[PDB]
Amino acid sequence: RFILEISGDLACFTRSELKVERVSYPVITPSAARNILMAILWKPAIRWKVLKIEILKPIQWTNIRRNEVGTKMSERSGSLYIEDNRQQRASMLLKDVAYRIHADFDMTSEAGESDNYVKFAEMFKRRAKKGQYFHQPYLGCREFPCDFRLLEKAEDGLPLEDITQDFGFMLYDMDFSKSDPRDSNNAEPMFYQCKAVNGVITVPP
Amino acid sequence: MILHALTQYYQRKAESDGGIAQEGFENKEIPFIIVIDKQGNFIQLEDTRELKVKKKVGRTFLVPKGLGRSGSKSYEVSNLLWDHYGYVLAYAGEKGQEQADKQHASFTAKVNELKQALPDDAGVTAVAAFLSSAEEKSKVMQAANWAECAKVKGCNLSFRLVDEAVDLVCQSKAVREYVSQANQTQSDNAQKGICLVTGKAAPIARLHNAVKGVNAKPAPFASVNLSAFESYGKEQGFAFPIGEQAMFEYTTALNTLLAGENRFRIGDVTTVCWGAKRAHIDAVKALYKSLYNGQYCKPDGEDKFYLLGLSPNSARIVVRFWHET
Amino acid sequence: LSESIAAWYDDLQMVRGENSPYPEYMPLPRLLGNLVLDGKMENLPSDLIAQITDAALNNRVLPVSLLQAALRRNKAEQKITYGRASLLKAYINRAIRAGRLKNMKELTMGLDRNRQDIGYVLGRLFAVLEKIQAEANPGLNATIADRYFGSASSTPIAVFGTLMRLLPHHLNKLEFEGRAVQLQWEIRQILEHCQRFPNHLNLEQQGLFAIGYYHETQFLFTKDALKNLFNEA
Amino acid sequence: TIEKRYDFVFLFDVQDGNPNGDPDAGNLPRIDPQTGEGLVTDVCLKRKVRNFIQMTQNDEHHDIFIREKGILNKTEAARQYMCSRYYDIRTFGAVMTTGKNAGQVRGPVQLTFSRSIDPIMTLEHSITRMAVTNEKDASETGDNRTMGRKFTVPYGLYRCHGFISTHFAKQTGFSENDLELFWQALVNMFDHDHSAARGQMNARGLYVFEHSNNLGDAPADSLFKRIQVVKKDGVEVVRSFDDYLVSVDDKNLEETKLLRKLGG
Amino acid sequence: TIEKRYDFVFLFDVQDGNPNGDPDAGNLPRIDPQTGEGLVTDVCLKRKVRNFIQMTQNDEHHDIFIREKGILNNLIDEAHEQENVKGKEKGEKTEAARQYMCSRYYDIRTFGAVMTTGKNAGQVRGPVQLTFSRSIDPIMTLEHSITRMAVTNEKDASETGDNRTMGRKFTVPYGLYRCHGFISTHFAKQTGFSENDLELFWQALVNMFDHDHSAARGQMNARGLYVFEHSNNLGDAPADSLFKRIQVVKKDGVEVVRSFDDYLVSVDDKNLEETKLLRKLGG
Amino acid sequence: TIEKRYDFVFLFDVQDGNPNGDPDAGNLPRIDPQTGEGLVTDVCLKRKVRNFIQMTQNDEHHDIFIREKGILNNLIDEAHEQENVKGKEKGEKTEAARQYMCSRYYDIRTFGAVMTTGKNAGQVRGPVQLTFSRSIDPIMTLEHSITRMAVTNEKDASETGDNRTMGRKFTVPYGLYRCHGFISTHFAKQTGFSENDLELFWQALVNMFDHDHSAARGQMNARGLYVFEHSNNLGDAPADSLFKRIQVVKKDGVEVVRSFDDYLVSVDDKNLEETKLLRKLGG
Amino acid sequence: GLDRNRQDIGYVLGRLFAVLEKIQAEANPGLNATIADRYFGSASSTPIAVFGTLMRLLPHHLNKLEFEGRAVQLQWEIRQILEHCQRFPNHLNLEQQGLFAIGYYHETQFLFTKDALKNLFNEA
Repeated sequence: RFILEISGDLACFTRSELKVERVSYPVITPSAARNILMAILWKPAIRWKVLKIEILKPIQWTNIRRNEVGTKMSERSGSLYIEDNRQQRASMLLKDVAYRIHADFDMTSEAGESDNYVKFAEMFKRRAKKGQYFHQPYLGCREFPCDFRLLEKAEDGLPLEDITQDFGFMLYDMDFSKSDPRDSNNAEPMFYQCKAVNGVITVPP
Repeated sequence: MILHALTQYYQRKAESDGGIAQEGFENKEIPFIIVIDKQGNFIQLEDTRELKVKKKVGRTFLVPKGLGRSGSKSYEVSNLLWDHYGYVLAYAGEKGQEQADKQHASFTAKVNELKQALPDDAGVTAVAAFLSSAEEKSKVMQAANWAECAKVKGCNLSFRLVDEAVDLVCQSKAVREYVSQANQTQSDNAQKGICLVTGKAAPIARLHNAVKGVNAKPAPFASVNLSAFESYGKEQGFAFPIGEQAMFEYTTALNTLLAGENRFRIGDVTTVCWGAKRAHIDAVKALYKSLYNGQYCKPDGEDKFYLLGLSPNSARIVVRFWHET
Repeated sequence: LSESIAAWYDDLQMVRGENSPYPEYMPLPRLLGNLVLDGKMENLPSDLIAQITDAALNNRVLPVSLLQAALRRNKAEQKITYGRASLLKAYINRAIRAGRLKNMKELTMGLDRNRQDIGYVLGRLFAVLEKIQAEANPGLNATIADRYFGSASSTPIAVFGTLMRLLPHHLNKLEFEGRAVQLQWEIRQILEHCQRFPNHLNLEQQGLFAIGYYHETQFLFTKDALKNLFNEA
Repeated sequence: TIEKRYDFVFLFDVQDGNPNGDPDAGNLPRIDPQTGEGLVTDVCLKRKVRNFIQMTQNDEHHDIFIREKGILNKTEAARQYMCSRYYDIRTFGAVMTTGKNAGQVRGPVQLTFSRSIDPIMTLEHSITRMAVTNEKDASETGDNRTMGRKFTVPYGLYRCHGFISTHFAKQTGFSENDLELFWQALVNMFDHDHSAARGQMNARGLYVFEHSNNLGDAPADSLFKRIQVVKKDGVEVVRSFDDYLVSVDDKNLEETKLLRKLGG
Repeated sequence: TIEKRYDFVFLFDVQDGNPNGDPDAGNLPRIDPQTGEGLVTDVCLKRKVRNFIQMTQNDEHHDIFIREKGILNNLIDEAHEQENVKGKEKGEKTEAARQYMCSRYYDIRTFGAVMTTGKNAGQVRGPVQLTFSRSIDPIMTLEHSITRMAVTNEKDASETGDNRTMGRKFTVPYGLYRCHGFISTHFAKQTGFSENDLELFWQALVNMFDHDHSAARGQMNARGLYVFEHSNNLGDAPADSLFKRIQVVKKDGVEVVRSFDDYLVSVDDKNLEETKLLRKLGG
Repeated sequence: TIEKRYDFVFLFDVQDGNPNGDPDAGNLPRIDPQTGEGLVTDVCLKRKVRNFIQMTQNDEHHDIFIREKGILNNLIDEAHEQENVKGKEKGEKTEAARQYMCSRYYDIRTFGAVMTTGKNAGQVRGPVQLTFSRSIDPIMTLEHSITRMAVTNEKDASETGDNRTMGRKFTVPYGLYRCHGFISTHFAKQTGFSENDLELFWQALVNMFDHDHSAARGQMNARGLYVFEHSNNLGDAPADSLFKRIQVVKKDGVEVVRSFDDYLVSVDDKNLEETKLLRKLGG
Repeated sequence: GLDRNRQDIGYVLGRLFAVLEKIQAEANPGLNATIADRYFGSASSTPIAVFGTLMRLLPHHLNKLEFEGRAVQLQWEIRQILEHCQRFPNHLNLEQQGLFAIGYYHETQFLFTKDALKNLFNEA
């Protein structure tokens, strides 16, 4: 078990139902937390798994529209010209976000020789207490920072003290079972949370 | 919560009997309606317009949904018993012929195959013999109120037999079974999952239904119309793992709650406010009823839910309103 | 959710003077369309008119773009009628009740004869100036508002330093000394609550300016409340 | 190929124009609907970097791929060719139709949504045009007019964060020359690109911190809390740089980190 | 086609009138609602340059684009019947029309023109680009209203006594504005901004407030124009470091300003001799 | 039409009288509340020139725009009722009506007028553009008052026979106001300001107060009129390099001015004979 | 709301103009215009050209008064106000214009009060 105080400027957890309009999630997506944990420290033997999702700041939705292109880069066309395929998509942001997520790690099948638990635990602890990471984490989109800090129990306040409202179906994690390494085709299943008296809990498959 | 609550309140309103679709239907505005007899023969060109200060395209009727016609090949879609104004008479105002003849050919082939798949149904015989007689379509143009149909875009020409005057050609006790069977057979043999707002089976839905109510033309809501918005190369389909049933449900809900009493223009935008009922808020729905009468009180019945707000753009829809509290 | 609707509609009731063609509860479509340039087509349908619901009916705070567009439309039309003043009040009391503004108190449904603020007394001064000028000259093709509203809400010193030379002459142009002394007592009681004209009005003063302007305009356009207030001097 | 991590904060001020408009509501500058500070996106910074790279090169080994129409108009082998050719591939990663991880690469250069410190006031002056674009309703014999609106900012100071790691530069090919070109662009990307809407945008402080380790021996929170940009004492509202106050903290990063001031 | 980057600071002064009337507040000079300093739009300077060129040039290969008289669509459609009537394909006819306009129009080569409102005929980014001009001190708006002894049409104020229709024609006692402008190199390459157009733009910025006058703008003058030219198409120093080196300030014996004698200028031609060229055309 | 652009500075001394009273401030002369300097609108000078031309001309092809007796819509309809009624097409009929008004009406050829309220007829500009007058030294107005022995109506009277309505008459002790005016060339070619109109305007500028005298106008006189004429249509010299050559200031131990002897004026005519001509008409 | 110890030229100028207008209004009963309705155009712009003549004519207004104790109290308050003024500058700032207007209106509101000036003079 590890407590991560993920907090940055804004957030934009793009949902799976509305992919054209990057609407942000009310909290931190479990897939986003897994990607953050992989960007902080990951090896072809570890498997980051989220457990408890917590909230530390009230929701502040800001209407922001992003202007993108509608053509992918390839070896066929040399240039794309964004002025031709300009699309004014939506990307609602969440001003001032903070999450003290509780997540640990397990083991995979392609470990081999480096399959230690305490070694990876102390490595992640040192990386969180010193500032080492393979890539800067993202809060739904690679445009906001994540001032992660290894906490011991509780160090910040939460606004959701009592029962508020459930978020319904949330994107858990993409199915990586029936997929070769460096996958390119899978699904995105969702799941139900529980009671929101201080966040949401992620039920493992 | 964005699309899950839509299906939730759609299923809630479906069991309350309030004029809503039921597997393969949609409330679409039909301007001029061509009333005929039992075996063809153009009888009259009825019109049910005259609503508010703006003359709309008639009154809303429950007709089977379509697969969208936005694109270059708008004639290969082949709708059921209703489409555009040029899909029956094969005449266009600004588009000309050529493309209008193929649309009429596809329409008559579809109605012929529907009559062959479902014989002895009265309503299908009229629509099958009217498009193949090649003699009443010219008399339809030489009617009384035909000059007011080619002056506006998006005209819908529907059919209706006699001996009813209350039941449309697509509402008789014969085509509803085929419509319900088509949604449980054609839209259930694609993929296996995984769904989103339901979590069960529900195959992957392709080409979302066009939502009409905010743009001058019917445009889809959540549909990647290009290629730089897909996930891992889904090519319009697997990017949003939403089932066909839930897609139809939320599209029909958005189409119904954008023309009735829940439709109000905030400002260069057409949104809709409704509660969880178990709505009757009597504060936001009556935005432009009269002169804002005294209705806000404390009836110890403040419902929850949120306020969904859709807005037009350049090709798709943008969601701006998002607040649960 | 109905409590938010109630807390948004109860404060919407302005003073509303007599002979007003607008009701006490202006519809939201026209209220949000009064912020356009010229027609209901070109506006800001997101951070402005498409956010009043999320800001009021959901117990939230108003953005700063609201105040920006409000002052822009105030300096555009050079006047405030029943179509803009009902939106500036949703920033002061909605922020003081939660906690995001500063230290000043909220407002009221009537004309507050105290407060001891900056924008409110300045707006009331501008409104009584406009009313005195309107009572002086009958046919007015352009009032002092249409000339000084380019900086009445921004830099009050750049407009009130030149407006004090026209007010005594406008009062002398009147055909009645009783009404003149009544307006003098009223503007004296208005500007008594002030302290000094600042160099520039901050973001928490343009809304107060518009609110005070509309309140004083509708109060002096009632019937004979000015003489009744002057009788107890 | 670089071997050290670079964490930089870039302070840029727009003087008379729109730093970043809101596509949601017309074209008003991006501002926070809560604290009032400007929320300038990093896509404008990326566009400025691309334009500066196109200007200062105009040749091979430094192409833009995603260029502008109004400015100029097996797997590992193709990826290596795209990296060695286009500079945007080494900058913001590689994204083609084919590849390993679904043909996607993050990239070393990763900017941040610029957030202001003081609440600014967007000036929306609805100007009028003495002509007509098309055959609208106002294009009659009376007065061919098309009244619009101009959005400007009196003084908007924003701070953009950026992190460049050598782990991604080893695969994308971001060498020391590429880093020097990126710095030279960041110094004058707003000076080489101007318009009637963006106006005048200048630089203030390019505070860079180079770490000895390949992953970074210092968190980002302490690095952000070190450089403090606040207001003065008697200054009420912003107007120019003489009203702000920037305070650095070079007494704690003198152990292993190296400080660089390529702007002020 | 020029090969160097140019950064020009234009310090001018208006003695009377409105440098840029605001459509919102009638015709008031757009002062900053943050401290009271004026802000002149760049479109005003562009139109003044256009008027000066029309007064001086008005010939071939140097258009200006009309204003009120004459619809812009008449010229938009006319530009298509030149060297690309049909033998260019719609996929690239926009670039050909843009090049033709750059070779024909002068305002397009200096700034540009929007034609994508119906038929895409070009989209020049804009080499020479100017910003809004700020002031050092908060100008004090005078606001001098005016009246008329008669009425134009048949308004309600047209009685038997005297139809007094009033007007609002504001003025400024003294306003020292400091505009900034930038000319790159790639945009001049893609358009064709040669040295002749550069010298014409310099002469326009030197003299334009004296050739284009009216009743609302009053008296607008020009004081100085400090231009920094880079040694190539690079940037050896930021624009803020080079603009603040030549700074103006208020007088140390008075607060209000009424003429150029109430200001003090200061230059610094010491560290500017690296790889830059300093020129002064206005003063 | 003329082919040169003229820039004339006119310094006139108003002795005891109101030159241009403030409208919203009753009738006191417009002054600067930030320094105490005097101000005079250019529209007052335009009206004085119009009155002088009306007193001198009184002939055909030189309309002066009548007083209140006659709605301007009637004059607009009379100008339209000519050779451009219907068969002319409004597109160029507007310009034809503008040309007819410039050839007939003198106010439109000199300054200009608006003819787009009721019936449109184009938007002319005008070559002659005047600016607001400014006082060198801060004037100290007196603001006098008078009294009438009779009363207007019975409401403003007394209760028996003591008829008195007081009075007011704001006057100036002394004021040397300097104004600037510009005559272009492109607008002159569009209107029709030839040499005859130029000579008429010069006569008006050298004699404008001596003809248009009023009870509140006072003893206004003209002191100096210095005109700079350029040999070409381009910008030979900026306005600041030519207006500062006519330096006006106060004397030694003179706190308040009374006549022209206390105002030290110096014309710097040493470096301007390169391509510019100077003429002292009023001086 | 009146600051007696402002130590600013604008406030004392405003209070002086206010008490001058008050004496002018109290001099004659039935009047049509006061000194503020004629001299305000240059009262704050050129104070030396307005206040001088105002307080030079003020002896005649005091002679045309009715009560002597009221005139004594008015002169005492005028001197107490001018205590915070050392000279009359010919040029005034915009902030000084605003301070002048504020002080003038505050002094008018304070003087129009029934029981106030007498209570202030009681502690002299």
